[PDB]
Amino acid sequence: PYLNLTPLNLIYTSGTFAPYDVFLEILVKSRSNSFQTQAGRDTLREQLINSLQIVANLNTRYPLLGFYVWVRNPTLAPVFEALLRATDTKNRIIEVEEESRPTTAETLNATQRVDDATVAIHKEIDNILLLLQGGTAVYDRTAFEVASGLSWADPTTTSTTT
Amino acid sequence: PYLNLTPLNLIYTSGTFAPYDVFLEILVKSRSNSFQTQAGRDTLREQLINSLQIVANLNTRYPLLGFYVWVRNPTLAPVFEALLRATDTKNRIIEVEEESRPTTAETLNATQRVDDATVAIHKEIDNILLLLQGGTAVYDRTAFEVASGLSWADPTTTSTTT
Amino acid sequence: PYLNLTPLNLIYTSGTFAPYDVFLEILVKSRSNSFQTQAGRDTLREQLINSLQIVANLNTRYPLLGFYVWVRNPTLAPVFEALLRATDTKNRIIEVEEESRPTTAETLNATQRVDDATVAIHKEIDNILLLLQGGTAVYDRTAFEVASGLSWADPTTTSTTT
Amino acid sequence: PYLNLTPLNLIYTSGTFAPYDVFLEILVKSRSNSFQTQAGRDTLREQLINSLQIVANLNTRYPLLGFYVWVRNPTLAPVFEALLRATDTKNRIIEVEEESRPTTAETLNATQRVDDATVAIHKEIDNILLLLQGGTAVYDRTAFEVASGLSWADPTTTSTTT
Amino acid sequence: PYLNLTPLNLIYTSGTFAPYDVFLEILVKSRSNSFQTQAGRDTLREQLINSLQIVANLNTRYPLLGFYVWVRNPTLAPVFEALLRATDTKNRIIEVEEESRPTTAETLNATQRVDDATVAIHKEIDNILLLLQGGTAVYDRTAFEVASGLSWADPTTTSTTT
Amino acid sequence: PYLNLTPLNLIYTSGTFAPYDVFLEILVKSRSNSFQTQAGRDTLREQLINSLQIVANLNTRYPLLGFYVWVRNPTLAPVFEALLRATDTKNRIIEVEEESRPTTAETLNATQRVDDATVAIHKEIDNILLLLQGGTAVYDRTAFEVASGLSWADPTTTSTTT
Amino acid sequence: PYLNLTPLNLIYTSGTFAPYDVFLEILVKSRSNSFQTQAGRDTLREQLINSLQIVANLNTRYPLLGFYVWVRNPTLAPVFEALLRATDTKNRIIEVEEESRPTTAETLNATQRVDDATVAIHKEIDNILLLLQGGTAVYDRTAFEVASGLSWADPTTTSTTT
Amino acid sequence: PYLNLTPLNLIYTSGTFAPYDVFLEILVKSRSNSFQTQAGRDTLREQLINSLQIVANLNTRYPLLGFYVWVRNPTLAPVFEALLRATDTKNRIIEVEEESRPTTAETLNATQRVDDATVAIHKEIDNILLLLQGGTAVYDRTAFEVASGLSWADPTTTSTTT
Amino acid sequence: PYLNLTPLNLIYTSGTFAPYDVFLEILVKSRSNSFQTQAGRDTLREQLINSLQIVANLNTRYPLLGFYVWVRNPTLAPVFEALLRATDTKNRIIEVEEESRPTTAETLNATQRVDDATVAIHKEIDNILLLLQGGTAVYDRTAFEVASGLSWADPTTTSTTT
Amino acid sequence: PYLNLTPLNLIYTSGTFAPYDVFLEILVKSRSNSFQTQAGRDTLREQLINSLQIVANLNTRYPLLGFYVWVRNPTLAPVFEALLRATDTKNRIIEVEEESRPTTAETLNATQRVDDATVAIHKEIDNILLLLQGGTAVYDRTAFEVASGLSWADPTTTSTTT
Repeated sequence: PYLNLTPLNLIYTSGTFAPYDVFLEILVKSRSNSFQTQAGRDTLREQLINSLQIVANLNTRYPLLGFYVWVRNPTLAPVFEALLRATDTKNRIIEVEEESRPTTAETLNATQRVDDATVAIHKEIDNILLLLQGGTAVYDRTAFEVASGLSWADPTTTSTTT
Repeated sequence: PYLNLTPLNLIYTSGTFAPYDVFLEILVKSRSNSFQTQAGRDTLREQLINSLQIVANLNTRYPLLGFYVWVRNPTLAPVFEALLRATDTKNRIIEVEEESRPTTAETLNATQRVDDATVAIHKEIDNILLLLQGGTAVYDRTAFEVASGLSWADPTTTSTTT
Repeated sequence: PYLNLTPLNLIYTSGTFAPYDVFLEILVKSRSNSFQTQAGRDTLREQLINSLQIVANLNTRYPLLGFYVWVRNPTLAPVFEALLRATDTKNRIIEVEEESRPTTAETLNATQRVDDATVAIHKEIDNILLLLQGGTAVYDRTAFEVASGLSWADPTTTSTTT
Repeated sequence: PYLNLTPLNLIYTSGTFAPYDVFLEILVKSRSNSFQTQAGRDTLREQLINSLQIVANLNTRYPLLGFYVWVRNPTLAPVFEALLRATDTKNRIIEVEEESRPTTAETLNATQRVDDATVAIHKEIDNILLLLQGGTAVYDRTAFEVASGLSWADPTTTSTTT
Repeated sequence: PYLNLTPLNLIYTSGTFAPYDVFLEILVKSRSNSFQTQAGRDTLREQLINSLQIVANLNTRYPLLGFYVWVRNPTLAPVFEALLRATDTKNRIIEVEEESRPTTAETLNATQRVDDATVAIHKEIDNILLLLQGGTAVYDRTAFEVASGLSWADPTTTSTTT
Repeated sequence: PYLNLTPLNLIYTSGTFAPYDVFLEILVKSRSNSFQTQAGRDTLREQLINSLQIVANLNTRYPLLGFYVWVRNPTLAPVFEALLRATDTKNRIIEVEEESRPTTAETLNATQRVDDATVAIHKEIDNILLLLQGGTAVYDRTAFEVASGLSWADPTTTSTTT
Repeated sequence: PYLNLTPLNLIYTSGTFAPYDVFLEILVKSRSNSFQTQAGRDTLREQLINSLQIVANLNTRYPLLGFYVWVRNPTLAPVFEALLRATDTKNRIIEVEEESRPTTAETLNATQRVDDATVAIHKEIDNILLLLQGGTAVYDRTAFEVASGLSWADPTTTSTTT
Repeated sequence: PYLNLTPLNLIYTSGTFAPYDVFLEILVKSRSNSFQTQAGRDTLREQLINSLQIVANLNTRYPLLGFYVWVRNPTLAPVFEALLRATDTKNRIIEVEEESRPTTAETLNATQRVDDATVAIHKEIDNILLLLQGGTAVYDRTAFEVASGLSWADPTTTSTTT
Repeated sequence: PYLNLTPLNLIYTSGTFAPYDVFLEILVKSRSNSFQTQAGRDTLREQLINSLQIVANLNTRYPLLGFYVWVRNPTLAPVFEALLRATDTKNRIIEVEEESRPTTAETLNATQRVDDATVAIHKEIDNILLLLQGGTAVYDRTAFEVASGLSWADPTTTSTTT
Repeated sequence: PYLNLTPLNLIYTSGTFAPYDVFLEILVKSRSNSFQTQAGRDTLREQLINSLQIVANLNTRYPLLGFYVWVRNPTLAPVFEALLRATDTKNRIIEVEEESRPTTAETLNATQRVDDATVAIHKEIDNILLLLQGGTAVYDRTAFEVASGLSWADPTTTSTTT
């Protein structure tokens, strides 16, 4: 039984991980569009939140030839956790009708701040395309149990050593 | 009978606790959306208030291999108790109709302050994603009775020691 | 006699459960239509309320090889309980006749708010298609009695152990 | 003779109670419809007022293995007593005929306020689906006589102890 | 008996799959029309929902030389699940008669927003024509049991190895 | 004596069933006409209500090689039970005579709403042609007693095992 | 002598009951027609009022292997008691003659409200087809005397125990 | 005995098939007329519903050199099943007499919507003339048992191999 | 047996191809008209979608002296896939009658945007008339198996070498 | 088996590559238009994102006579990754109608900033037309395994040396 130590373990054991090449290219070919559109920005999330879940938990273990990426991270974490938040604030206001209510930027929102939050998607992609472009967080399995400390139990020595 | 001492105990015995991995990921995959929408912000609460209830009370006890998180907390408490409040003030005003009443931000609310309270959800998630990313409040059971002081009664020594 | 403990048990014992793969696909192939139509939105309910009933009660028990889903839930509950409510508010007004009363959106309702509540069906489907896309609430049987605490009675040890 | 003490007792002895699982699911499978319709909202009442009557009175008593729910309650009461009132104000005006009088929302009521009172049914269901989702008011019998104080009379000690 | 592991398996075992070349061309030769028409947009669904069903379940298995596509997916899922929703909101209003009620876009809907939702069909087709244009989700069989983890049972070693 | 358990059994034992291929094609070759005509819509019912009766009751049993369809169903039920109702509301008004009273849609009904209820027959046929196009409700016999739970009595072990 | 206790008993002892499978299918194969017609709606009543009479009274008792349904009910009652009333208000006006008086919906009733009360029959059938589709009110006999409390008299212990 | 497997088989075994070249040309030389006329549109059905029946069932098999077309289909199905419905809604109103009641489109139907449903026949013919113009659904026999999975029984190996 | 490799092959093997000189001139002599007309724009599609189908599949191969064009393409693809979409959005509104409803561009659509989408047909023709005017995607056969990688099987060396 | 070393390799093995002459000329003959138009700028992406995918992965290798370009690059990367982002921010605002809402640059956006983002497409093309005009990133195959370090496995020495 791979284990979950003490006050430090009940973190990086859970959704601090999941894949590798997913978001990687899913950061280059995700720019194959636009971020503005309730399509681009918004829909992003899950293509990447469909990639960070309870893998390598206690009643199981971390991957032989199954190295992977990490979330909760001093390199990554504040970039991961950062992007998410600027690809979803770019309005909901389309004062349209039969004749679009012309007053969007004639007396209402801070309109241009859309033009500001337009890019924060385009952006955080390469900060992490790069931080991650150099082996950060990532590791085989041997380094999981290690860079977290969580000790695996069960003497599988005869036909499956430990 | 696990007990509830004196003027100090009738606190951390009740809803100062409940789970672990719930809100954790329920803080990462909760950002898998938007917070703006009466959906995102509002609905949040209970997904996390459905996780802080009368567990480990007097006429019962605190978990063998059942460690967990804590609310009333000098790290957590003022972040826990803080988030809740900024994911629910972002209006109720949709002066719409057949032609939306155009005057939302043409003479009425402080409109932009929505854009201010937009984020306080996105936000308090990582303050606690982090404070909690390092074993705070959390503990096995042995540390509950301890970090609260509440003494358990009943000599289960023969077949269930204490 | 599987049992129903004390003030905590008379909840998750009753309609906090029922199936698995039902609504799952009944969330993908339910979008095989439209939600607008008094057909789509409305009729939905029961296809999913015909899936959450007094199973695993006191005078009975929870399933050997019969794992299943859960309702009252900090992940699920506020999404389950949420969808239901936006697939049934999209009018009743069809001011028609021999010549349709033209005044639907010429002086009457907030018409566009139909266009707003149009989607809340399409929507809540994937929040839970996802929350549920990762094993939440769900469990074999061993975890029911557990994640609720309700202790089963009757020493079936000889030919049906416990 | 179970009794009814003094100025405090002539309350929680009467219709402050009745069942358990009734309204519970009768809150989930009651949303299996719509609340708008003079059907949904209105008809609700009794399905739940057919569940709060003179049980456990003076010339009788409160249930051995017969625990149940409570009305007059600092958790429940103002939610119980609250719902009832917003599932019955959504008009009576259907200015119809052979040609519907088109003027419903062209010069008459506050029409949209129907759209406001539409939901207060959908709503109060989960506030109490939840408050009640955690053992509130509820209790075996031993706790009735207690959390009210009403002392039971008659020494049934030989074959029915007290 | 191919199996369905634990809280993670009761997902990608069911309608997370079905075919390959179906929708592929059914995305190019589906544009051989128009999407506007209650024909185009609407009828689409099933031509593609008639392609994602309980294949490779527990009491059966996943295809020898039978590789195929996948739904619940961090690349695909939020594009799959996305398209469906914008090919079905483009009205129901054809205020016609003997003389068409001229007021469609003279005082009523947000008319142009049809012109907005006109294209979301044309659209999501290539996002996935592309994401899928490069081997995503897809896999032989060997990779199913793998990229899900679900372990197959039954020693068919003599004449059907495993 | 196949049996009828307790408060749950006195349902799916009775007219929750009957055949298979009946309505199936009786849904494709039933469209071999028109639904409008007091012929089409109306006459439908029984061709399908002549297919859902007390089969597999208590004092009898459910079919060896006799698998079949089901009514009361979270997939089917609200589609089955749904169709029936829109193939029978399309008037009774044929203000005809020697000279047809011309005023049908000149000052009377909501005429066009016939044109609305014209199709609800054509319609619900494929929702269930499809839901049912993938093995739903249906099952051999072994799964009846199961997916309902109703336990069969009588040890026919010698020459007819159980 | 089965008995009829005190102010509570002179209710559920009388026509709060009668059968089971009657109306059940008599709700599915009752839709095998139309509800509009002075036939459908009206004639309904008794097919179901010929199923709720003085059975299980005082000078008699409630059924050994004779479980059955119930009327006065917080689930059922307000649905039972509800249907009855909307299958009988759909006119009496057939201003016909040799030439039908054309003025039915040219200056007279609220004509369309027939089209409104057309369906309330079709309707209340499934609310109760469902509430009842899950064992509500229903019970063997043991639960009658119980869920009402009415105590049976007469020591039939030798050859007919009690 | 060719067989009919389990919950998946009792579909594509029955009227999901029948011929080839029938409707094909019966789609080109069917346009050799007009669709408007109660002749054209209406009479169509059976010329094509006289081509989709219980062929290749269980107690029989699927054609050696007898390849053919298919109905229930993600390409075809929603086009097949689609056409049928728009070649039969184009009225029944011919307010004629000795002098035709002139009021057809002077105050009555939505007249032009006939001109709309005029073409839906002309139409769906080529969508499927094309989808089908490229080998879809169709197959020899070897591919039936396959693309459905239904396993044939009976070792005809000596003089009729399998 | 020409083959279909692994996750990369199940793309460019299918409708990524078909002809050469078809659309080429079918781009010059297709401008021999007008694009505006429900004729020009709309009808285009298939003249070119009747030119991109399952040719060179697995159980077959790619053309000796049979070179041809390609769809899924970094030059072509986003131009191919692009044109299709702007030759089909130019209305459906011809508010005509006996006197054309004059209000087309007097209060309704964005009329001029027709004049905008008028040309997108005329247009995308030369982008690809040109990209394609220089040998792009195109290739003999030797380059298919190559620029895709899909390896052909079967040693036809004696009388048909490989 | 060409390999994927350790924390450094799980980068330049994946979409850090694909072609050569593609974008090259696809940078000169891409300027054969305009960049402004939702055509030019937007559609660009994929013509170049249809050129950077999982080629030379682990379970495969890098090209004999198959040299090619690279993305993740200190020359290229921040130019590649840069262009993409300025060919997609140039509005969505065409406040047009029957009379174009004249207020585009009369009180609304920062209009001229379109004129600023007009060119960033025209631009980044030559920075990389040049950086790339001199052999950067590019290399045969021998230099891939090298300038990344990823060691290839499998002694193909006899008939395919290594």
